[PDB]
Amino acid sequence: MREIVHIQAGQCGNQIGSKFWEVISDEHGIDPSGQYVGDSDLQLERINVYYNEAGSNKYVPRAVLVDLEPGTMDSVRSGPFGQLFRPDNYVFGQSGAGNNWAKGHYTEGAELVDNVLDVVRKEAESTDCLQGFQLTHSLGGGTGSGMGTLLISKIREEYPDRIMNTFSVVPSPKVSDTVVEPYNATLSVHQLVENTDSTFCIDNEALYDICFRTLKLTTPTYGDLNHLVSATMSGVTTCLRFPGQLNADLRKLAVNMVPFPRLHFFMPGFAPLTSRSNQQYRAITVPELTQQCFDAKNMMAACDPRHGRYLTAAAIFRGRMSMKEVDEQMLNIQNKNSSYFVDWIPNNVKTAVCDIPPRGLKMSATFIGNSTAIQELFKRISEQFTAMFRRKAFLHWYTGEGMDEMEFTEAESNMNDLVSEYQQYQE
Amino acid sequence: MREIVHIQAGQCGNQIGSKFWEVISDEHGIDPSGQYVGDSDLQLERINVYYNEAGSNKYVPRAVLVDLEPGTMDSVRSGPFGQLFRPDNYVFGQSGAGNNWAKGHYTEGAELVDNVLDVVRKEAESTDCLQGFQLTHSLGGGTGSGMGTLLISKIREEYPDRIMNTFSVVPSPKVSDTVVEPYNATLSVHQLVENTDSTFCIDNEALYDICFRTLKLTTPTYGDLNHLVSATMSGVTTCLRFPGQLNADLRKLAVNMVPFPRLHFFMPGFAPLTSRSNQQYRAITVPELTQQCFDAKNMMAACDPRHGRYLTAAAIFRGRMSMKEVDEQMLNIQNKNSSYFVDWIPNNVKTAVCDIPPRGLKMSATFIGNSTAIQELFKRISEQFTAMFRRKAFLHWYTGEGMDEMEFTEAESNMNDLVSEYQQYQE
Amino acid sequence: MREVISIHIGQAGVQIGNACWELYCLEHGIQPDGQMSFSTFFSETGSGRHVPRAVMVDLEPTVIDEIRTGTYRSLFHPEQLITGKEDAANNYARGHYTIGKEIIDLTLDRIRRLADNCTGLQGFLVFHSFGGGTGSGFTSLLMERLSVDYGKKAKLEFSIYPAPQVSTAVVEPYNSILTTHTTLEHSDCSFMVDNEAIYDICRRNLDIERPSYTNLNRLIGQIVSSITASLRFDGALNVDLTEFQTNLVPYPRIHFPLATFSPVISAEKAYHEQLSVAEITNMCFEPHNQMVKCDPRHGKYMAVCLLFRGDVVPKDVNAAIATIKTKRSIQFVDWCPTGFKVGINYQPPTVVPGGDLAKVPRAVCMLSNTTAIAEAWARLDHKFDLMYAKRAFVHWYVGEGMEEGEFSEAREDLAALEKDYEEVGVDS
Amino acid sequence: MREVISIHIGQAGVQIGNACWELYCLEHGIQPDGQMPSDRSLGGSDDSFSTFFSETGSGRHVPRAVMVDLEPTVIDEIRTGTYRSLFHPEQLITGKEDAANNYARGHYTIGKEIIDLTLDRIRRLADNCTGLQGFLVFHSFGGGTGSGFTSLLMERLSVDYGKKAKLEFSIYPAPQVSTAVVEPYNSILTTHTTLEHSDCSFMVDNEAIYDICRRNLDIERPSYTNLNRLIGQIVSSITASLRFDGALNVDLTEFQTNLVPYPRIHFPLATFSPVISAEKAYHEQLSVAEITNMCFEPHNQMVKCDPRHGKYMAVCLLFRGDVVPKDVNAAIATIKTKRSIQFVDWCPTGFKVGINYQPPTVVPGGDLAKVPRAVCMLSNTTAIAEAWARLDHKFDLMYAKRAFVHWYVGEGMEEGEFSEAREDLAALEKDYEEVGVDS
Amino acid sequence: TSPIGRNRPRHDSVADLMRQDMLAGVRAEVDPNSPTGLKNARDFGHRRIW
Amino acid sequence: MEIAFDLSTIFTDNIQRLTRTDLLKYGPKRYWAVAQSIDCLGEMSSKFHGWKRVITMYDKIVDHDEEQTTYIMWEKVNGSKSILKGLLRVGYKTLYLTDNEQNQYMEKAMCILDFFVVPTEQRSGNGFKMFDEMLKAENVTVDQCAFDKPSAALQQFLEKYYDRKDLVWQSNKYALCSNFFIGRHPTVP
Ligand SMILES: Nc1nc2c(ncn2[C@@H]2O[C@H](COP(=O)(O)CP(=O)(O)OP(=O)(O)O)[C@@H](O)[C@H]2O)c(=O)[nH]1
Ligand SMILES: Nc1nc2c(ncn2[C@@H]2O[C@H](COP(=O)(O)OP(=O)(O)OP(=O)(O)O)[C@@H](O)[C@H]2O)c(=O)[nH]1
Repeated sequence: MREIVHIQAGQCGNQIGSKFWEVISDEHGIDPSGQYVGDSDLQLERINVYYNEAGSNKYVPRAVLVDLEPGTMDSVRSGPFGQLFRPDNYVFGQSGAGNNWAKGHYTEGAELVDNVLDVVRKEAESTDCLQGFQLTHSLGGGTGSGMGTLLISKIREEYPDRIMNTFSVVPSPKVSDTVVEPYNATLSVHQLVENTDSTFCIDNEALYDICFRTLKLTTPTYGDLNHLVSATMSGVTTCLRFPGQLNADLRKLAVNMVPFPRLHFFMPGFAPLTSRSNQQYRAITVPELTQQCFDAKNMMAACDPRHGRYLTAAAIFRGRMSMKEVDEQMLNIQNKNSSYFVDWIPNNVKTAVCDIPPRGLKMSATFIGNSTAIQELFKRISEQFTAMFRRKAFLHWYTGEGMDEMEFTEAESNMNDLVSEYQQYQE
Repeated sequence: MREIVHIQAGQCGNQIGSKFWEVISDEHGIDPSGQYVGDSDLQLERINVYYNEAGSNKYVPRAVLVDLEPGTMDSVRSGPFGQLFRPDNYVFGQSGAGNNWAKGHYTEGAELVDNVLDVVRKEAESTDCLQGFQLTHSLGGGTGSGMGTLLISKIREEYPDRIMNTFSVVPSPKVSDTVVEPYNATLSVHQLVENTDSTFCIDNEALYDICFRTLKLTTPTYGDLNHLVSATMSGVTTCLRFPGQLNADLRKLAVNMVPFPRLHFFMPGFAPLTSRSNQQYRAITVPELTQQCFDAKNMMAACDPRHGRYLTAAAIFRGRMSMKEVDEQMLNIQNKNSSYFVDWIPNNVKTAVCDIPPRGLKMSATFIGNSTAIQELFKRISEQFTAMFRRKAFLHWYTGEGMDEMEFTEAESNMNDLVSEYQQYQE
Repeated sequence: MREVISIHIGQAGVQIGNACWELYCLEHGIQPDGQMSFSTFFSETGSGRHVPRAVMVDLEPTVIDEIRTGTYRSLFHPEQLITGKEDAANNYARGHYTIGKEIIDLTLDRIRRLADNCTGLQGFLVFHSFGGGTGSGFTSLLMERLSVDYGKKAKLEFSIYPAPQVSTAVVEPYNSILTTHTTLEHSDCSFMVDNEAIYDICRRNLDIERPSYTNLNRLIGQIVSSITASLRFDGALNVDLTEFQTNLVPYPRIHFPLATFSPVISAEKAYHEQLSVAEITNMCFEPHNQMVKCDPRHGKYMAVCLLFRGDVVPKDVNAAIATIKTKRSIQFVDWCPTGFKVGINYQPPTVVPGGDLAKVPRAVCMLSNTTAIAEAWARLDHKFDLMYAKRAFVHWYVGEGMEEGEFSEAREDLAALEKDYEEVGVDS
Repeated sequence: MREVISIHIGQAGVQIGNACWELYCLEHGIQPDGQMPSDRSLGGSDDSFSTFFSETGSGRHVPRAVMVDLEPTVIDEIRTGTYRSLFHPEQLITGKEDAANNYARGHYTIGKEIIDLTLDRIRRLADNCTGLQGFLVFHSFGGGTGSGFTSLLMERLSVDYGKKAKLEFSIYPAPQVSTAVVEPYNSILTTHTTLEHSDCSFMVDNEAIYDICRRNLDIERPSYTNLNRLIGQIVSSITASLRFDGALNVDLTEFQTNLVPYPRIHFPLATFSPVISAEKAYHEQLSVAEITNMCFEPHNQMVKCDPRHGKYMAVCLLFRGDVVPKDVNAAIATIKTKRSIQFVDWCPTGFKVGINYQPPTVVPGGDLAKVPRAVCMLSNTTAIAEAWARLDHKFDLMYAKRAFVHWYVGEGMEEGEFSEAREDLAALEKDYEEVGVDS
Repeated sequence: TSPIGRNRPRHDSVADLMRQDMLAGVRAEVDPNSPTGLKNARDFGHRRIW
Repeated sequence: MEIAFDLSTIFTDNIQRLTRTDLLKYGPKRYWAVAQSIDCLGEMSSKFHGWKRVITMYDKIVDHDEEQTTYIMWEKVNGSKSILKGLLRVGYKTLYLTDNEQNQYMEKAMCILDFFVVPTEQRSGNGFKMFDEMLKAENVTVDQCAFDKPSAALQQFLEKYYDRKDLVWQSNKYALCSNFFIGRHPTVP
C-alpha cells in the first residue's frame, strides 16, 4: 500500500544495501533463496512494502543494484544473500568512474542513467502506491556521489510529489581515504539540498568510535558498520511494516522534522547498543533507551550534538511499552537538556511506538535528530574545498570531462548558504 | 527498601566478599549464573537489600569490587561466583600497592579513588533508601589498609548520616605474614576510629584456633576461614532480609553496641560451630548456643574475652524458637558471669531473633561483642610499632612516598589514646 | 574483464618483465610453461594455454633469446618476442631516429592486435631505462605513437633512473635528458626507480652482501604486482588505475611519484617481528627506505597512496594515518590536507622461491608524489650541463639524424619542469 | 598484563641467561625454536608466558632478553646452539673482542662502543612492553667484561627509567676459589656502582654451590651447568609470583619493601632449600617443616658465609607447589622457637611469606629431583659482611703493592677511584655493623 | 595455488552483539590440577562443615 | 548454531574430512557457507571455554604453516537451511616428549588441536563417531596421537572408550598415554 523503491549506488551503497536486505530478511523470516520461513503471520501482513510477490511463496526485494565496477556486483551476487535479488534488477557498467564526479555524472553516468531510470520506472510502475524512494550512497566517492546526484535529480523531475530519502555516508577528515573526496562532497551536497526530502548523514569516524567505546569491539570491520546502519534504517521504517500504538511513517516524520524545506539533513542513532559483557547485566528500560539515544557518543555524526541546538528530534520505539513511560521520559529529556533544544518550537521532540521489536530483541529505540550541529561537517568540507580550490588542486581532471570551473564557485556559495541558514538558527 | 552497598578492597577483602556473596546467594536462592532459583518467596520479598534486579528474573550484586592489581580482579572473575558480579563495578589500577600504606593512600589510591567514588555514587543513587555501606578489607596489607580507609573517609564526607560497617581483618604476630604490616595497621587504626560507625576486628590466628580445636578441621585453608567470616556476615544482617519477632537492623545493633562514639570496635562470633563427626554427638538448642556465643575459644577475635569485661553484647538468633527461653538463657549467662560484665550497665546484652535460619542448620546465633579485651591486640600492634620506629626500620619507603614522622607519631598517639579509653572503663 | 597491456623495451625492461611475469605466474598458479581473476594479465586460450599480455621488443636479440631458451620459453606467444638485428649502442639518436622506425611499425601493430584481443583495457605498462639507448629512443617513439593513437587511455611506465654514482654508461645523462622531455609529454604517470637505492635497501634491510640484478627486478615486480593487485583481487577500498591517477596527479605535469615496498626484511629476522600495521606504515616513511636516492625530508609530501595487502583492518589503517599525520617530520603541502589515498587488498604477497623476501603476513606498497624527487632532476641537469658545455659526444647524435637544437630544447624543458616542481611546493 | 626484562652480561651472565631461559621455556611449554605447540593454552593463561615472552605476529614467542658481551664466541655458541632461533637476532649484541678481565676496558674504552646499541635495543624492547615490572641483570663481579659493562649500563638504565625496579643476580667472588688473579679489583670497583643504582643484589658463591652439589646431590665434580641450573631455579622461583596465581602473592614491590629496611641494606642472600638427588629424595617426604628447617641450615646457603656468626633481619619464603598456610605458620613458629637463629630485636616479624600453587619444574635429565613443593628462601642478614671483609682485606693487600694499577690506569682510570671504592665498601661494612647491634 | 580469500573482513560480529539473545551464560570448568583450578578449589572454595 | 544453507549440496556425507587442500577447494569466494560454519563453530568453542581469543577460523587454518585437517558433522533440516553440530581438528606437529623417569623423546604425532560440540547437543554420544572416522581415515591408533591440554571430559572419554586413562603430562602442556612404543630416546633417563 505504501511500497518503497530501494536503490544502491557506489560500492559503499551496495554493501550497505546488501546488509540492510539481509537484516530485513532476518526480521521478516525470509530465506536467502527468497522463500518465506517465518513463524508469525504478522510478518506477511505488510511484507509487500519492501518485497514483490513471486507466486510460489517466494519474495524478492524491490531493490535496484547499480554500480560502475562489476566487481562489487559480483561480490554481492556471490555473497550470502546474492540470490535474494533477481538478475533483472542488476545494473552495471564497464569501469568505475575513478573517484571522478564529472566522469560519473556527465559522460559515464549520463550513459548509464538511461538504463538506471528505465529499470527504476519499470519497478515503480509495478507497485500499488509508491510511498517514496530510498537510496544508499557515499558522498566521498566519485561513482556513488555523481550517480546519486544525477539519479536523484532525475527522480525529482519524474516524481515531483513522492518522498525521497537518501542514506548518505558523509566523509570526515579523521577517516579520510580519498584525496579528492571533498570535491565530490561539495558537488553532491548541492543536489542533496536541491532535491531530497531527507538526507541522513553518516560518518565512518563516529561509527568506529561507537564500536570501539560502547560496543567494545576488538577490531571492527565494514560489516559491523553496515549492520549498524542497516539496523537504524530498519528502525526508521518500522511503522510501515508492523502495527504500533502510534504510527509514524515517512510522510508524518518528514512533516514533523523539517521546519523549512531545505533544512532536511538528519542525524540518526540507535539505542540498544550494548557490549558483550554488559548485555546480560544491563536492565534495558525506556529511561535507559532514551538516555543512550540522547547520548552524544551513541550519535553517528562526528559533530558534537552539544555544539548546537536541536530543532526537532524523533525517537522511534519498537516493542510493547506504556505510552506514559515514554512521554514522561521525553519531558524529562526536554527539561534537563532544555539548553540543547530551540525555544521557538513549542515541542521539540517527536515520539513513535511500534509493537513488534527487532528479531531477538526485547525492545529497541531508533533516534533521529535534526540539530544545527550538522553544520560542523559542512564547515569542515567547505574549509577543505576552499583550501584545495585556492591553488586549483585537482581541477584539471574534472575540467577534462567538460565541466566548467564556475560550477565549483557556485557550489561553494550554496555550501555557505546551507551553513549560514543553519548558523542563522544557531544560537 | 533498606538497600546496602558492599565495597571490597585488597585481595583478602575481595576473597571475603566473594565468599559473602556466595553465602548470601545460597540463602537468597540465587544461582551462580545470576538467575533466581529460590523456592520460598520470603527469600525474594526483600532481595533488593543486596541485589539489584535486571528485570528478566536476573539479579546482580550491589558490590564494588576494587583492587590496585588487576590480577585479583581476573582471579575473582574466574571464580565460581565471579560471573555474577557487574563488570562496570570492577575497578583496578596498574599493579599492587606492595604492602605500602602510602602508595595505596596518597598517590595510587589518590588516582583510583576518583573512579571508585564515581562508581559507588552512581550505584548508590539507584537505590530507593540506602541504609549504609559495609566493607571488607585487610589491615596487614597495603592496598586495603590505605585505599579502603581513604574511600571510607571520602564516603563519610559524602554520606555523614548513613551507617558504615568495616568487617576488617587485623594482623597478629603469631600468624604474621608481612614484615611491614604493623605500619599499615597503625596508620589505619586512626582512620577507622575517626571515620567509621562500626568496626568488627578479625584475626587469622583466632580463625585457625577455632578451626583446629572448636571445629576440628584437618587442614583448613583461607576458604574455610572466609566461610566462617561470611557466616558471621550473614548472621549480623539476617534481620533486614527476613521477618522476625525482634527485628533489629544495623542501626539498632550500633545503638546497643556503642556506649560512646570511640568505642565502636566490636568482636564477633558464630554459635553453631561444631565438627562434622560431633553433629550427632551434640544436640542443638538455645542453652548451649547462648553458652557458645560467649565461649572464649569460639570467638572470632584472638584476644581472650576473660581478661576484659564485656561492655555490651549482641546475640542475633535465627529460626523458630521461644522468646522466653532466649530471655532466660541470656539472663542466666549475665548472672552467672557478673564479674565478666561492667556493673554500671544495667543490661549489657541485647538480643534479636529472626524467623529464617541459615540453610543446613536448624537455627543459628551470631554474637557481637564490644569487649574491652580488644585493647590487647592494639597494645601488641602499638608495641611492635614502637620497637620498629625506635630505629626507623622501614620509614624510608614511606618518606620517599611522601609520609612524615609527624603522621606516624600522631597515629601512634591516637591509637594509644584509644587503648587508654578502653583502660578507663577497664576496672 | 579489466585487462592491462605490458610492453618491455631495452634489456632492463625485458629483465624486469621476466621477473614480474615469474611473480605473476607464482601468484596465479600458472605453470612456467603456461599450464594450470587472472584475466587482467593473461588471455586464456581454448586449449588451456595461458598467454601473458606482454610485448617483448629489443633491438639486440640476445636478451630476448635468453627468455626464448630459458624457463619461460613456452609462456609467451612467439610473435610477442620482437627482436632487431643490433642494439642501439646506448645512443638515443640511434635508438629512435635511424633504427627504431624499422621495427616500430611491427611493434605498434602487435600492440594493436593485443589491445583488440581484450575489451577492458585499463591502461599500459612500459618497462625501460633512461640510461640505455634502446630503452630511451625506442621507448620515446613507441610511447608517443601509442599516446597519439589512444589518448585518453591510461599510460603507466616504470623507468630506471641513473644513480648519483652508479653509472654503467657514460652517455646516460644525454639519453635521460632526451627522454625526460617526452615522458612529461605522453606518459600519464611514470614510476621512476634508481638502482643504487635498491642496492642500499638490499645491503641494509635484506642483509645481502652481494646483491644482483635479480633482486632488483624481483622488488620491482613485487611493486608492480602490488599496484595491479586491486584490479584482480578482492578487498575493501579497491584502488583502480583511474582512481590512482586521479588521487596522485594534482597537475597535468606533476605525475612522477616515488615507489617503495616496505616489509623487506630477512627471513631469519621476519619470524621474530610483529609486523603490525602501524609499525610497517611508520617505517614506510624511513628516508633510507625509498627506492629513489633523495631524502623525503628535503622536500615535502604532496600526495601519498598506500596499498595494504594481506591481513589488514581499516581501523589500524586509520590509526596509522593519524600517527603519521601527527609526525611533523613528514611534511605535507598546506593545500592538500587529505592527500592520503588508502588502499586495502585481501590477497597477501607471495614469496619467490630462492628470493630474498620473507613470507610476511601483511604488506603495503607506498607511492608518494613528493617534491624531494627534484634532487634527481638537479643531479641530471648538472651532469648534462657539465658534459654539454664542451659538446662531449654531440657528434654521434647529430650524425644519426637529430638536430643540435634538440639538446637545448630538452635542457630548457628540464629547467621548466624543475621550475614547476619548485613552484608547486610553495605555500598558499 | 605484566612483563619483565632480563639482561645478561659477560660469560657468566650469558650462561645463566641460557639456563634460566631454558627453564622458562620448559615451564611455559615453549619449543627451543620459539614455537608454542599448546594452541589451547594460548587463549587461557596468557599472562604466564606473556610475562617473559613477547608475542609475534606469526604466533612465535620472542624472549624479552638481551644477550650482550664484548666478544662473540660465548654468543656464537647461542647462535650455533639449540636456541639459535629462540632469541631475536638483534638482541644478540656482540662486541669485537673481550675485555680481558679488565674493568676499565669494559667501563671506559670498549664499553662505550656498544653501550649505545645496547640502550637502543633495550628501549625498543621496552616500547613494546606495557606493564614493565622491573629489570633482571646477570653478571659476575670478579670478571672484567661483566663488572665494566654492568657498571656502565646500570647508571644509563637508572637515568632512563628511574623508579623501575632493577634486580641483579651476581656471582660474588669465592673466599678461597680464585679464578682471576685481578678479580678483587673489579669486585671492589663494581661494589660502588651496584650499591648506588640498584634495588636489591643477590650474592652467589661458586664454592657454595660446589659443596652443596657435593653433599646433597652427591656429585663429586660438578660443572658450571649445574650452577647455572640452580641459579635458574632461584630466579624462576622468585618470579613465579608475577606469572602465576597464588595465595599471598609477593610481587617485586612487596619483595623490595619487605627485604630492604634501608637503602644501603639491599644485599640479601639466596638459597633453594629442597636440593636433593633423585635417589635420595625418594626416602623423605620433604614436607614443609623439614624444608623450612633446611632453609636456615648453613650448609644449604648458596653464599659462603656463616649465618650463626651474624643475624637475620628480614627473611622471605616464596613457597611454590602444594602448600597451605598452616604448615607455613607451624614451620615459622618452630624456627622462631630456637635461639640458634638469632633475629634483630627491632624487627620482631621480619618474615614475608609467599605461596604459589605452581609446582617446581625439573628439566629432563636434571640433577634436581621432582618434588611436589619447593621453597626459595630470600634473607637479608649481616652474615654477608664477613665475605665483604675478606674481599676488602684481599683488595687492600693487593693494592698496597700497587700490583696491577698500571693495567687499569692505562685505560682511562684514575688511581683515586680505587680508594673511593675501598672507603665506600668500608663504610657499608660499618653500616652493617651499626645496624646489626641491638638497641 | 590460488588467492586466499579472508572471511574475517566479511565477518559480522555485531549481529550477535546487537541481538539481546545470547548463547552465553555457560562457563568451562577449570582443570583441578591446573593452578587456577587449585586456587579456585582451595582458596576460593570451602568444604561443607554445617 | 543454525546455518542458512543446504550443506548436502557441497558435503558428500554427514561427516566430512577438510584438509587444507579441501579448504582451498571450498574457498569462501562462492562457498561462504562452510567458512561461516567453521568460524561460528570456533566462536562457540571459544565462548564455551571463556577465552579472550578464538583459535578455530578459516583464515588461520588456511594460513597455518603446517598442513591440517578438519572434520565437521551437520544435519539436514530445511531445503536451504541446516544445523551445525560439531567440529574436529588435528594435524602433524613435532614435539619433544618426556615419559616417566625423565626419558627424552622426539617424533611426529597426531596433535589434536581442538574438540567442541554444540552445547544444545551435549552428551548423548556425540563425537565418538568423529573419533572412529578420524582413526579410520589416517589409520592411527589412540596411543599414536598427542593430546593438547585435555579437559576433564577428554580423559574421561579416553577411559570410556579404548580405556586410555592415567594420561602422562608433558612440559609442553601436552598429554599422552602412558604407552610410548616410539622408543629411540635421544637421552638416557
Ligand atoms: N582470611 C584471609 N586472610 C587473607 C586472605 N588472603 C590474604 N589474607 C591476609 O591478607 C593480609 C595482607 O593483606 P592483603 O593480602 O590484602 C595485601 P594488600 O592489602 O596490599 O593487597 P594487594 O596489594 O592486592 O596484595 C595477610 O595478613 C593475609 O593473611 C584470605 O583469603 N583469607
Ligand atoms: N634495475 C635494473 N636495471 C637494469 C637491468 N639490466 C639493465 N639495467 C639498467 O639498464 C641500463 C643499461 O642500458 P639498457 O637500457 O640495457 O641499454 P639499451 O641500449 O637501452 O638496450 P640494450 O642495448 O639491448 O642493452 C643501466 O641503467 C642498467 O643499470 C636489470 O636487470 N635491472
